[PDB]
Amino acid sequence: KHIAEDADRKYEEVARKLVIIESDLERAEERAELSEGKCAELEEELKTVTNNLKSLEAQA
Amino acid sequence: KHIAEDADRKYEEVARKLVIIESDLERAEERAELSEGKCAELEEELKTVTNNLKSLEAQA
Amino acid sequence: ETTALVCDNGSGLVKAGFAGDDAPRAVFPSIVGRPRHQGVMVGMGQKDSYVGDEAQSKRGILTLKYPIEHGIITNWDDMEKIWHHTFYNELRVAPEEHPTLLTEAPLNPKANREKMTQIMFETFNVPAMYVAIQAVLSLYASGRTTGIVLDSGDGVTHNVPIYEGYALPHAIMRLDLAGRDLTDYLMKILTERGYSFVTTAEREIVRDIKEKLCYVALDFENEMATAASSSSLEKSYELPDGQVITIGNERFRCPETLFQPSFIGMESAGIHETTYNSIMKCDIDIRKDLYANNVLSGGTTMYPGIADRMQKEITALAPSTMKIKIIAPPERKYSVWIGGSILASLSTFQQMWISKQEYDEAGPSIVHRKCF
Amino acid sequence: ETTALVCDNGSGLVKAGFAGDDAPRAVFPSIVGRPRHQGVMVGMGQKDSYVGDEAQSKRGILTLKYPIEHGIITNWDDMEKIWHHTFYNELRVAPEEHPTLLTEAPLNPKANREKMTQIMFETFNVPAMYVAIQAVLSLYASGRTTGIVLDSGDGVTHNVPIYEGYALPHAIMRLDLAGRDLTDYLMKILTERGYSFVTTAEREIVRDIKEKLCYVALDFENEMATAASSSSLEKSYELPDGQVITIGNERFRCPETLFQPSFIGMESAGIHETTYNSIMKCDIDIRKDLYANNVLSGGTTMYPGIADRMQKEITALAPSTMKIKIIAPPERKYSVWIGGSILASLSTFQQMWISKQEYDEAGPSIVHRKCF
Amino acid sequence: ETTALVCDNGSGLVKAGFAGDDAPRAVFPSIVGRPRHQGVMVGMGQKDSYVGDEAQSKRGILTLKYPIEHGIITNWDDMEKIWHHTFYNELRVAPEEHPTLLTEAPLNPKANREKMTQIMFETFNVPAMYVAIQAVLSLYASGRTTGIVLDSGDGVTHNVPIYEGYALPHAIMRLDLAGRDLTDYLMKILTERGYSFVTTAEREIVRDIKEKLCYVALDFENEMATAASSSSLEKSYELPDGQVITIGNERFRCPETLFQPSFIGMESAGIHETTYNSIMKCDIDIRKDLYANNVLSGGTTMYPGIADRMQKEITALAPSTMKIKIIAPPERKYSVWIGGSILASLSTFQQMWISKQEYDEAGPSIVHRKCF
Repeated sequence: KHIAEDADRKYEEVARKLVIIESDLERAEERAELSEGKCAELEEELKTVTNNLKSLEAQA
Repeated sequence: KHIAEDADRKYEEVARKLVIIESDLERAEERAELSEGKCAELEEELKTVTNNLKSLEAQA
Repeated sequence: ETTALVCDNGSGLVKAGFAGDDAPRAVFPSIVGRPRHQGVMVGMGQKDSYVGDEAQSKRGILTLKYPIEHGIITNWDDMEKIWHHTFYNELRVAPEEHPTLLTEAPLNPKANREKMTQIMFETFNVPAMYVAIQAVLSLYASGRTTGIVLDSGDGVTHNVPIYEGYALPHAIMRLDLAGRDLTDYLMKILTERGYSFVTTAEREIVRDIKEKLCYVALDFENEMATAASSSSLEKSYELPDGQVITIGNERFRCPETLFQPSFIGMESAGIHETTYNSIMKCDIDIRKDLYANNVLSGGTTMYPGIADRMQKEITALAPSTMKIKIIAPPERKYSVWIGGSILASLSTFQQMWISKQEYDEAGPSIVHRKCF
Repeated sequence: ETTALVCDNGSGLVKAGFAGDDAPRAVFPSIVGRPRHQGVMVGMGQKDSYVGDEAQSKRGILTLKYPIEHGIITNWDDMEKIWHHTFYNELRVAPEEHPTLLTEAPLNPKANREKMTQIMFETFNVPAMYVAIQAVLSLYASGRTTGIVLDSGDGVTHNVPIYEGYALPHAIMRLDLAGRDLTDYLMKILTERGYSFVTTAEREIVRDIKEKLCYVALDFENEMATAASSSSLEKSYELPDGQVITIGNERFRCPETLFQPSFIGMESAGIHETTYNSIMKCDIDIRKDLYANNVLSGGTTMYPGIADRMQKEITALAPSTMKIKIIAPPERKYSVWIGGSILASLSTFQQMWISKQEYDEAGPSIVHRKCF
Repeated sequence: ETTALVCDNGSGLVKAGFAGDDAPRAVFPSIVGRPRHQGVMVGMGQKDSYVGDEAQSKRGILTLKYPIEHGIITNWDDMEKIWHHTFYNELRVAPEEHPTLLTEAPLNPKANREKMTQIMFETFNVPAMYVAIQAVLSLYASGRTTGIVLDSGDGVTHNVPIYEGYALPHAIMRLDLAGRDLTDYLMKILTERGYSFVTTAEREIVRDIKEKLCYVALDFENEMATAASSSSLEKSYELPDGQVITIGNERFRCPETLFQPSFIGMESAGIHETTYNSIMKCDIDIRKDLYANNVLSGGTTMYPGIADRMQKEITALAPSTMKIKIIAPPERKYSVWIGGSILASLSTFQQMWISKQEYDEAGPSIVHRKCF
């Protein structure tokens, strides 16, 4: 009983830490990908801006 | 003993799983941080080109 | 604040206790029993009805029946014997001093919500009560306000998209398959192997087997092949009267019915199909968070290896730019009760209760004004 | 002269027949059936697929699938089996002798117009064909060349302002709610009352119920109140295996979703608002004929008491100096098909058909030169 | 000196900021939202209404509406919520410290000029204010005192000839057709291709698409032919929930309606035509500056390749001895706001503001003495 009980406390300790890590893993994925979407967005804008710059250079 | 042992199997699998979750956290951290640096970077690029385009546009 | 009794209306395990605690105080079988014959015991006092661990241990004298079948209350008189056992035997407290929180499936019948409400105020004399969807409590227990829950409970499976508060009432999807019919199915397919079972006293061991030995395969054809090509997909179980039985491919076949309801003559779509068909009814700017946060809930989701299977299945259905993740809580069997235990402890929630005064002013109809 | 087949592509009943008739000669289910298992029957031969009343009666070993969902052809292979059934089983004639008129929704997808055109000509070898918007034909069946048609068909709703035989391409309005999702909605709200229907074998009885027992209320709050204050807004229905069920407020609630789309999570405006928002895009010189010729078309408009409701709603939106009246044909469910028979039998229309020679010389896009 | 707020009242994006800047400091959607629930959000601080990025992000518990349509304030009560968001949330300053400059359409209704004057002064308690025509400010941002502005917003298009900072009140031309209409049109013509969009959550992605992918063709028939002869006039767009859609000829067709209003049932003449019909009302000695100083302005003019098209079109209507030349500013979308910043920071303009005392004497009508 004493051995099971000491395994259960430890297993419950590890479990408690686990859900903190899973919430923090989820928020780490969500932020990584949101930044990646925003990074892509900024890349489409530089790419347009360049082209307008290259069209403007021929005009200039 | 049986009750202790089955509990241990699921928790030990949970442990093997935590270790993957932990590697996965690390990999999210590295991606998230990296992509926010790429965004900060890309904003400084986009800003230089845009300031540069603006100065030309103004000469135009 | 007043201590709220949180009762999980589970179709195979009742879960019960006081609010403000991290885990349930009582976890016992959803069973009620009555004598098989006139005259029932000698040398000790006879009883007209039996419940829980007393019914599970003193079993042979009893016609056992189940108060909740198929996620629905099927006999009021047995649901009252669970609740009388819960307050006075299990927690040993007066319910007339405590608010009560009841768990429910989505789309719960109005007549059943009313008969439960009426029983609480007139059989058990409660000062206050509330009723809440299983998935909403499981999501709140997880530390979240937005996501879709695959609540594969004891008696039914539901798909429940939730955003910044309540579930989306038009988008919810149901399947009449979970842990209840899983036992009856397991028992059929064992008879087919030649381990025939007939007694409901055998069915409850088959139930235990199912909970211990079933596992969700990641690939159904490849595991099926493995069992056909080798006997390494079989685990022994020693029955409680000796006799070593061998449980084969039935381990993964039993739960396989969740993905392919045509295995048991049903017309319905599977748990992954009804997940996708639910999220596709949601608004596009919240589809992002709903696809990203697919949450598992209920007893039937505690089979190992389920996440990799569900991750697979949903990515195959849904497009590859809402970034899917399965969220499986550490103790996802209990997250309904834990969510009720957390929610009922908050100072913001004490305005939500149905009071005895509102029941005196409006009758059983009050639950459809106060619940969401 | 050549006898045309007029085939209404209806979302729940196919309506089909020969031109020169003022009524359809076949009215059968829009359903296709496919086997659940190999070795389908003993001592009786086999078929690989089933259609209409054969699929409805041989159902015990079939999955059912559909040609048309949401007014949209969703599976070419089932639309073909409906067509194969139509010519060879139902009318028992060679289609290659008979020019074909196909009905379509307003703004029906162009890749769909071309796949239908191609499928008719290559497989069925039709001598000529045409494609026509449903609502335009219902106006011709109302004896009229200018008017606005509510085509609330068997499974899609449109408001269609038609001027001298042309539907105005800027002023058409669409709603993804009609006789299809009305069944699915009815079924949800019955489950809420505690008459749980989960089987697709139950859904088709719920469909029949809907057609028989639903009625459009003249005042939604007053009828709702009446049902809350008295049980006189309930009609019994005896299911086909005994068991008397009672259908309550669901009768008027089901169709209520057409006036208030927010009840099922849709962002759309109601059938009355989309009438006003259509006519306000039309020219003042034609408003005088459009408002006077408000015409009701389609299966969903055959609920009693619709006209008084529609009269109300549109007078409340549109100003009180127009000739506001609602026109409801005697058999408005068929007015598309009847208008197709009228159009196909005009002496001036016979130049409009796509011939087999024009299909051979110009290919499938000929529909976008001969039709609009 | 007193820092002016220049607030450009756009029919799709609000552009706002402080004067003495050559660029807006706040840009947000012209959207206002209110709860789906019978009250405030669960367990959080009370708000009755929501705006901009808060309304866009909280959308799953909101119904959304637009405060401004076609250059006209269509609800006062929501234009007020844009203003409340502008001062207190986005710039985080007291408006009562800062004089206000408001943008308007040419011929903006007088009852509207007054309700705007009144609402600014009574509720916000502004110290002083002015109201100015969009095109007049865009000419100052073009560095020129005499010329003509084609101003095409997110909802209306005007041609406005100006001499030394005064718009010529007989020569102005208007066309309701621009960016608001353009989205609704784009959405129609995509349904026609078979990419049906029916939900307003899709309409805002169709809006974004339009801004990114539309381009003005130099020759409408030649580009149309190119798309009919080859699929090289198509650009892919990946929707937010995955699913790659292909946008075809709709790219140039959408804005084509600006040159040919008959495409959408309007009796009006095209934007180039109304340029020509505007300048020919003016004196011959000033026509030289008007034809030479054709300025493009507003959000709809930011489609690439517009100048070569407009250069063409105007030279074809106009005699070949007026000098013809298109002026397209570097950031023409903001030129109204930039011109407002310039005007509000001139030393001689500080005498022109409506004071709080003149409002107290003459009521909201003072705008028709101080403004034009």
